[PDB]
Amino acid sequence: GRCYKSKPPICFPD
Repeated sequence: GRCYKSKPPICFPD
């Protein structure tokens, strides 16, 4: 559920 609004947007399935 960890999503970072960046480029590229890094999202961990947590």
